Amino acid sequence: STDFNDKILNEPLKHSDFFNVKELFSVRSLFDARVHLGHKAGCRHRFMEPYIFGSRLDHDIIDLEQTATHLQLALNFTAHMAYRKGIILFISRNRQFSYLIENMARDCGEYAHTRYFRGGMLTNARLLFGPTVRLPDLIIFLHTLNNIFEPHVAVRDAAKMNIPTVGIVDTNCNPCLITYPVPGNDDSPLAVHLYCRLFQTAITRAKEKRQQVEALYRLQ
Amino acid sequence: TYTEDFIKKQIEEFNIGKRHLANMMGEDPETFTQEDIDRAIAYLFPSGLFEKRARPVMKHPEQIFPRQRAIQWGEDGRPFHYLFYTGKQSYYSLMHDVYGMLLNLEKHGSR
Amino acid sequence: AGSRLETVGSIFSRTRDLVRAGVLKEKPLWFDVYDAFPPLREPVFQRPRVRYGKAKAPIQDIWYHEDRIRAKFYSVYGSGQRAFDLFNPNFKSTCQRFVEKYTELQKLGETDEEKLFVETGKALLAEGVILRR
Amino acid sequence: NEDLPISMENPYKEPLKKCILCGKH
Amino acid sequence: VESFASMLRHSPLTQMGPAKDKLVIGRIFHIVENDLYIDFGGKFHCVCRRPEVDGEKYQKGTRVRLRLLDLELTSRFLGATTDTTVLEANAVLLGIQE
Amino acid sequence: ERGWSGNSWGGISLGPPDPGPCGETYEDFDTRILEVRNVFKSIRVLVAVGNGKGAAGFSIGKATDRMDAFRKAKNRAVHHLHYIERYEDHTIFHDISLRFKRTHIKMKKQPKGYGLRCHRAIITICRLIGIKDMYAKVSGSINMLSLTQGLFRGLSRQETHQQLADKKGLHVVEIREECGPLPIVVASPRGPLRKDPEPEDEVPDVKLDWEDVKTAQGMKRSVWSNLKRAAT
Ligand code: FES
Ligand SMILES: [Mg+2]
Ligand SMILES: [Mg+2]
Repeated sequence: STDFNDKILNEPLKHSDFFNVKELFSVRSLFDARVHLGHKAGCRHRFMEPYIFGSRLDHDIIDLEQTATHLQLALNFTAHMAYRKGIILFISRNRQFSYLIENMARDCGEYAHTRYFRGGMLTNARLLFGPTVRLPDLIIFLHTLNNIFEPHVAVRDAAKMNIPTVGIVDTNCNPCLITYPVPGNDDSPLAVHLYCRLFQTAITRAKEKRQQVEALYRLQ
Repeated sequence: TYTEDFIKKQIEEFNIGKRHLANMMGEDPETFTQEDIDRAIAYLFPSGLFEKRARPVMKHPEQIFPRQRAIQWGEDGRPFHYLFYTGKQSYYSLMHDVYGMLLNLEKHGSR
Repeated sequence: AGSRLETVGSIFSRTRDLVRAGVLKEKPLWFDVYDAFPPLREPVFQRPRVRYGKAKAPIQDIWYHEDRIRAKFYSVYGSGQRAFDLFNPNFKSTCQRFVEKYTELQKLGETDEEKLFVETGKALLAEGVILRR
Repeated sequence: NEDLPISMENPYKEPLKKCILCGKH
Repeated sequence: VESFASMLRHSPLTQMGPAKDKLVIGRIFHIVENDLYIDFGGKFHCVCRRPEVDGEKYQKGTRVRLRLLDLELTSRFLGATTDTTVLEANAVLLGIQE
Repeated sequence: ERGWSGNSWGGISLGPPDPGPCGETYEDFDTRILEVRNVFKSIRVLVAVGNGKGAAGFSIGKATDRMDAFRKAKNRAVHHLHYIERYEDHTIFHDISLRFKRTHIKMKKQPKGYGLRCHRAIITICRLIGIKDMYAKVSGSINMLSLTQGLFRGLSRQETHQQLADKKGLHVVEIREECGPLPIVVASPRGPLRKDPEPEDEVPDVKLDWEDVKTAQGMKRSVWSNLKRAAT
């Protein structure tokens, strides 16, 4: 099993972009998807200031150059986690996109939670599912805020359970506890569709890469 | 609580008892049916108790035993359903299907 | 299982310390990936603060030179009766064409703001664009 | 980069509202 | 390579300037009885009432003319450190785009 | 064995924590009772756990029965563990002055063989953590929960020599009187070395504590200080 590990689980970690996630998007594409449009300055969160290019007529604009690097890191992490067959859970309380996110999660062979988040799903999972339940290895927030404009409880719960989190953080969100924050617009349907497409493509490509690497190793 | 082994054994005893009853009534065991089981048991063990469930019964163990045990994840730990972590995967899957049909239509005596 | 003190350090630091201390027998599946490709910022909890005194946000207002021209246009000729099509990535409003003509005149002539405005209006009317003051 | 924003007072700032007797004795 | 600064400078939304009393083109993407949800290229959509004149013509995908009042409706209320947002724009429905 | 006193629950060992639902054993962890209080009736217990190798934590358990409170507090403590960095696995990396609510804790790093001259609860928590040499003074309100919280916070917020070297990009060199003028480099930056030296601050603007200066000048006269005591 030593050769198994060294060749399959350690090989991808020696390359900067093993799954080639950089070609999935560009600053032009993000601008076309209106990823740069934030909320007005009155709703601005302090910790989101370093990611804000400026304010255009009292409307915050998200610096897409930083968004590109953050999205690259988040997509690389997601692809690597999917390559290792980790359980990936998408979370979003924006009811306008619940159907899309559930369809995407079903498509890429991952899991979704777009419904009311009950107390203790993560911190009390053994009582709520069973003593031998396996929790997610990665949680992806397409919307980090609930419907009262406060952080989704799952962010703090995942931080408590030491589960890495990827997250789309708008100008009025708190990125302190999200492991891989991606500053961008989370309201416009174009941006959400782009995020879903990128994450689904990355996960599918990672799983296919794992399968073909295993096949090659078995053949040789 | 009824273990799966217990239900397996009871299925076996029901099958052997079915062939035994078919032998006793002279009917062909191959085509002997559940209605035949009910009629033969009523004849052999007459009971006018008004409660139909208090009368003699030889039903297939599947119908009698309320034992249920459904596994939601495999040995690797990955849940089978993509809505598992909601805790109501069946209900939310049904709601998702209904909402999808409603989207499709939008694009286009009993209780 | 790991520590649930989400406000102390980060998940990476807590997991690393517990693994080295022997509390956790094995590293989680994500530890190696995090170590190889860390985030730009370590995810440490911080309480947001309300600013007081002269402390101000460092966010700047986005302004361009042409905005001045736009303002004057929107103050003189008003909002164009033609409607904006924001879906088109290369939409050109009447104000935008006025701005481009103004800049071309400035680069090909002198710098007198009123004269540039009036001559730009003459040029646009010559091209055949209606402009009601 | 020539496309970077420049520091400037709001050119679209609307004139501040006036009462009907402002400027009159 | 085009930088983000150039994109923002030459974006139609940036060129529009102030959004008050500006005529824009929106597209109907959702209908709930007589409520039309219209996207006009901004961060948020606007919810308009179906006009009583030629209301049948207003269907999904229809192009409509709007007079923008606010790109996002927000308001700070007493005892609040942050603005409250409705996550919608304010616009007036003028008619259909011929 | 008795605790801090004959009739006191404080300092008594509760044994190893129970095997957790996660499937992890904690046979190397020891549990100590820090406080027992009657809630008006139920029992509220504050307990601390630690393996003696830097991993330690504390928790509160409330229950009608005292043993249930013990079990709850211990099981919750094992899942909220801190890691405490130890200089040479016997003491802290530097002096730590902290104030949690109204409870002030001044801790001083000490050489080997100095022992634990600290509040009895601090002695128990240090034994659980694995700290063997330190001085500690508690002032203000002596509240057990606040004391524990402040102690754990200050011990978790200590900067190691490696961290300081990386931050300043310079060699951290230790000077020991027993070792003469020999320079002992205890930490070097992982990155490059800065070539310009630290400013030679002629008089640093540090906040001194009157008790320490008074002790150094010999004006402290307390009959209770430096009393002979059993090994701790
Ligand atoms: S508003 Fe100017 S005098 Fe009243
Ligand atoms: Mg938002
Ligand atoms: Mg006694």
